Amino acid sequence: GPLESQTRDLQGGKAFGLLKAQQEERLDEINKQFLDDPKYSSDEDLPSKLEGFKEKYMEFDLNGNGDIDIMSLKRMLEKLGVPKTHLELKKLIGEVSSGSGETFSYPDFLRMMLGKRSAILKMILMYEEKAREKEKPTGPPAKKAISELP
Repeated sequence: GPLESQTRDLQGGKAFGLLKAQQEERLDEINKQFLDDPKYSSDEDLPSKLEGFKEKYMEFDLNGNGDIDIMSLKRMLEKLGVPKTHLELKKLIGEVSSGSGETFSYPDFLRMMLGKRSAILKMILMYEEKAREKEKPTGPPAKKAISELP
């Protein structure tokens, strides 16, 4: 749709608008846990793509769970000018999420890339293989609570 101009909306509160900020810790946790997993602790390109994906994952909106739907993912392509059909996005994400279909998670995307390939989105992700080397200490908000469904 119409997304070309960068509207600089600025958040500033405590938690809601700070999703993009707070999630970095989580992203670094997830990279590190896969990086230091004995299976993946072998490839030099391995930590690189972890950070590359980390860089790119946060380029999306990142919902309340740090998740990305077929909507937020397509927000990227429409902003960048590259058009695709929703059926394609849903196919790609439905590959990663397997049963969900419309929303994927950061570790699942890594399961798919680090496994071998299943979702074509790996191709576009690793096409622009830009990385960094950042680190942020594992700060996990446990928040273990019993959420009973009415």
